Amino acid sequence: SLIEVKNLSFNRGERVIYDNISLNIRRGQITAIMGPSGTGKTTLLRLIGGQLVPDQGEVLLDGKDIAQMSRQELFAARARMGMLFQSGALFTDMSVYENVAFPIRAHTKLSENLIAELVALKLESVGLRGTEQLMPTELSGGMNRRVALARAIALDPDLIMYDEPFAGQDPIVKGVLTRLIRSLREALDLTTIIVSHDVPETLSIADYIYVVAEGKIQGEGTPEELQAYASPFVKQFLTGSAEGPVEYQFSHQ
Amino acid sequence: SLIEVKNLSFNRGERVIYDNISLNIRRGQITAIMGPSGTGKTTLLRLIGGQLVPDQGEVLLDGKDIAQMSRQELFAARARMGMLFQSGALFTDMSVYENVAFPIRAHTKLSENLIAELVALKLESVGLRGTEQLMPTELSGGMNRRVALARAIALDPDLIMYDEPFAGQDPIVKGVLTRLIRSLREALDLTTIIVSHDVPETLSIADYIYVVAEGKIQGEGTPEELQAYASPFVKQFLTGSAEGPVEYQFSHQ
Amino acid sequence: TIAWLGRLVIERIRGIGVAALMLLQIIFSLPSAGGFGRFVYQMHRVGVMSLLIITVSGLFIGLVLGLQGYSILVNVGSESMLGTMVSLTLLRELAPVVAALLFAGRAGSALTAEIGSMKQSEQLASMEMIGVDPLKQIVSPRLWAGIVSLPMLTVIFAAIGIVGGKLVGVDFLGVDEGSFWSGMQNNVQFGHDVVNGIIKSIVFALLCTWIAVFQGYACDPTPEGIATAMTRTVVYSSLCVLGFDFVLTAVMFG
Amino acid sequence: TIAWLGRLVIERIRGIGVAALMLLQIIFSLPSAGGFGRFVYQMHRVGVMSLLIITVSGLFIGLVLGLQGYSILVNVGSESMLGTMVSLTLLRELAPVVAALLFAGRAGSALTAEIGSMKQSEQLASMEMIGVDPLKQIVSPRLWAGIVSLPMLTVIFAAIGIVGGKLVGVDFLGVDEGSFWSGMQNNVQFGHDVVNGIIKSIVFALLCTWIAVFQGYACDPTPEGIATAMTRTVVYSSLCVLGFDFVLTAVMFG
Amino acid sequence: ELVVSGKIDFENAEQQYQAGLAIIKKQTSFPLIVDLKQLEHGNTLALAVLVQWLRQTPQKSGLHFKNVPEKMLKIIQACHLQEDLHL
Ligand SMILES: Nc1ncnc2c1ncn2[C@@H]1O[C@H](COP(=O)(O)OP(=O)(O)NP(=O)(O)O)[C@@H](O)[C@H]1O
Ligand SMILES: Nc1ncnc2c1ncn2[C@@H]1O[C@H](COP(=O)(O)OP(=O)(O)NP(=O)(O)O)[C@@H](O)[C@H]1O
Repeated sequence: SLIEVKNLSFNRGERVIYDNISLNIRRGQITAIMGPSGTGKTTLLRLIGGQLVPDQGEVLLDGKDIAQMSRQELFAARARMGMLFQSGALFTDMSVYENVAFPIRAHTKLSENLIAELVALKLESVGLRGTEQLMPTELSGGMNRRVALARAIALDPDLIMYDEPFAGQDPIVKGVLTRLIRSLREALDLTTIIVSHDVPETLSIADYIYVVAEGKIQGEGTPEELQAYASPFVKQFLTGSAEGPVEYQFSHQ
Repeated sequence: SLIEVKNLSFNRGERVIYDNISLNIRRGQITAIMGPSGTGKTTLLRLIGGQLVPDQGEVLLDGKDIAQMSRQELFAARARMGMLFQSGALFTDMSVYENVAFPIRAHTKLSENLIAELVALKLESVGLRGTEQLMPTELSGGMNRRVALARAIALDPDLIMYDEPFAGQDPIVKGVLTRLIRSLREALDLTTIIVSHDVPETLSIADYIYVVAEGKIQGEGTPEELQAYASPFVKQFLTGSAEGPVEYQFSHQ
Repeated sequence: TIAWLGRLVIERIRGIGVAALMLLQIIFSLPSAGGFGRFVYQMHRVGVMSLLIITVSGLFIGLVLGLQGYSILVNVGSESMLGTMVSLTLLRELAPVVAALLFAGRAGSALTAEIGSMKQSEQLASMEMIGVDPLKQIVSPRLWAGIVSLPMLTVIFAAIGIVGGKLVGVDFLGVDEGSFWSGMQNNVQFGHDVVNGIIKSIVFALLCTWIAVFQGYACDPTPEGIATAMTRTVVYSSLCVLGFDFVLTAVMFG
Repeated sequence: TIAWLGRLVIERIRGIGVAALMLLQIIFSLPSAGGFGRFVYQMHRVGVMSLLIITVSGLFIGLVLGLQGYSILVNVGSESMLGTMVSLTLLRELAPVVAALLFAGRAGSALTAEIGSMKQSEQLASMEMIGVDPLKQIVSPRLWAGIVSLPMLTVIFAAIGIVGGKLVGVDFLGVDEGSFWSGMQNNVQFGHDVVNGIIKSIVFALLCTWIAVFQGYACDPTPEGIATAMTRTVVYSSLCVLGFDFVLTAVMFG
Repeated sequence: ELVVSGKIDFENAEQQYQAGLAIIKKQTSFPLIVDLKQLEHGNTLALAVLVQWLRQTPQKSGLHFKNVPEKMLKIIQACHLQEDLHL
């Protein structure tokens, strides 16, 4: 799926978060978004996903305007994507079986026997075959997050979004998630979006990167191009360098 | 001064967090601790001679056992430490001026004129001159950390502990915190402790590093030396490789 | 300076408008009967888990009414009056208020906290993309458990209060079982001393639970807000129960 | 299976022992070491901020008692009883209970959340690292501000309630005023019944605030812990007030 | 000329502070030059005292950068308190 985002504008109450963002989410590629903390990275994914109302913006799924879709078109469209949220978004009241199985009931009418087999396959694909029937609250950190991902890929969606996957602190986990993204990207022909922090980990994964700050695109390119055209904002941002366009209060008498 | 911890053992919640830890904190040097999350990093710092009581072992400051020896000395001795706990604490009911001023009142009896001047100097040392009358709750995240640090160095302490300062942030901030540490270790002749998950930053800052996991020290050295002794645990940990002594849960059938 | 109050009032009242709109949607359209088979589960945390508190309070209230009634009524007619006053007090004013407030506390703050977390963790939000409307899946069975549970608890509170009253008023303090029971029958009418207790209970059950759901489902995703929401659900349903209790009793027995 | 309950009971009672120990450590009058400006300030949040809620509640309770008393008294034909009963009901049983439950209640919940937040946030840990014992800064003025505030609010509640009672009982419903004031004097007194109302509120103030402090402060830092603690304070505060109300009223007027 | 020498600690900050104020009360212009190398090192509050002293006569450029101890100038430079105080 190719997703067009044009002239995006969005305010949260009176505050402007975005101001005419223009994105091309390229088919079969990994795209990524980087930027300063708190500049609406998650807001942008929510708008792309159609869960927020854009202000005069245009969002197209395979060329179709989401604002013009009928209830059935929208409902069916939901089965085209899955997302992994920043906290993991697991349901505490259900065991792992239901947490992964759950979205299947939104679109299909299957026998319990086939539902169970899909759950088993999806858990195996991420190394969770042995967690069956345990409550999610009893999982260790790495396992907890892997379950949530299993839900996102449960329906064989075209698009997977990862919201802050590299914010995990454990070097071991960073290793595993990097591998899962690459593994799943190939196995399922996925288009993916990585929205994160700590640059040493998105610059080696994405095929194409946008740098976003203060509601504007600050530059775009492949990792190489961003360095080549690294406007000072971008340059210091990607470098993690001091003495960029960063201010603090100062005057003396 | 030098701090020594020997044969440390500590059991919390019926589980042992630490088992015969032996540390040598070198004077004037940066000592750092790395390891998997959830393994006692905060706890070990607290057991340096804070509010936690070990089951076995000793804590020595200047070679003296702090346990029992004596009340008045210990009260005064406490003036030699400053810390940033996790996210960093600010008191919400106090202005920035008061948060920095606060520890002064624990050990001194000064005129309003001098307490005010010390606050002004300490805020400038971290780039916060002129923000004294704002309530801390109105600060951006980058400033919350800097205010808390100004408090930590308010009394001209000898030991500064940074509890997970690099764990999760903005690359701009990482640049600033790194610089503040470099500036202050020299300006104030400090001994510092950096405890952090983000291995790539720790490796270029510390003079000496301990790798701690599962309650034991699993290797020690300057960063150059740790790279020379590839115990499978330490090697995977310091490289981010997903392969090594870690687990996944599966068995086909 | 002064305009601050102005803004506070304006926004709080806007919020009531929102609450009204939310209530309309949850009650107005609920076609997903297949998933409502679970509300019986939900009831576990509203009704089943609250009997211990309602029962213990009902006993203490009954015993207190017994002792105070008696020390006043020995000068007027305990033989006839313990029966009539214990039963009318519990049926008309206390079961509908004491149970309503204990409930607002124990079930109310717990429920709002739970919705609050569902929102704060972003867990709830993830359902929108799965096509499962959270109002029909998360909110519906919670509001209904509240409606059924409080009225049944209200009756139990009174049942225990009667045991309490008799236990001291008749059995330890020297009064006739005969006139206690007949006195109650002579003055307590099903229509409408028992019935009005139930009507007030339904009104409170809806109002009180409605508020707990509404505040838990808060706008602002800040951790500080959970504690604020919990305090507010207790305060607002508490005043609303007392305000509406006044008007309803004024009509029912005026 | 069964042992689960057993473990729960054992841990809750152990916790009581800890709470008792904490109360002993805090109660010694040690806070004089610092200024008390902090106390005056703290009183703002526990007392002054709650006057609106307790006042509105007192007015509705007064008006309700007025209407219920009247619709019973018209069947005795003895209207002088409005004075005697509005006063005794509020002074002996309702001001000490309604005020205690609305108080903690709101102040109870908010205080629990605030101290607990300071534990979760690491603010308290920092203070010990600095060298200022947190019990003398964070806990002390909160426990005492609660002790002074509730008893004072109890009085206001009753005062509003009596006035509300007269407002309907005498002024809208046609009762000769002289019998109202005389009925109050005949025979409830300032030197006895008012005094017992206050004593009960001192006891309740300690139970409510003591629990609220304990629940916030004394807990290992589990992230879900704040919401649970807030609910727990409301439940324990409430049962303790009713359990003690029974034993005290049983003596004061027995 | 008149130098408040020795160690400025927190405990005696008040008296060292007043001694300097007495020197200022007996004001000169150019302000008297103080040899700060007569002070014990490692005390930031010594600076707080010195700053307040200069600020009692803020209109006067009473700067003596040459007499500043190396440790004192290092904290000044590290903290952006550097000003052209050369003479
Ligand atoms: N209804 C609402 N009213 C007010 N604020 C809201 C509402 N819903 C969500 N929030 C806003 O949601 C925004 C989300 O974007 P953001 O603050 O940048 O977080 P984020 O993307 O996870 N940050 P980061 O992890 O650095 O990328 C916040 O700024 C909140 O104010
Ligand atoms: N006071 C306490 N009493 C009992 N259990 C606690 C207490 N505090 C926290 N917990 C547990 O004890 C440990 C707290 O310290 P610690 O392991 O050092 O955290 P940490 O490693 O810094 N956490 P993190 O920053 O996420 O990696 C964890 O294992 C908690 O589950």
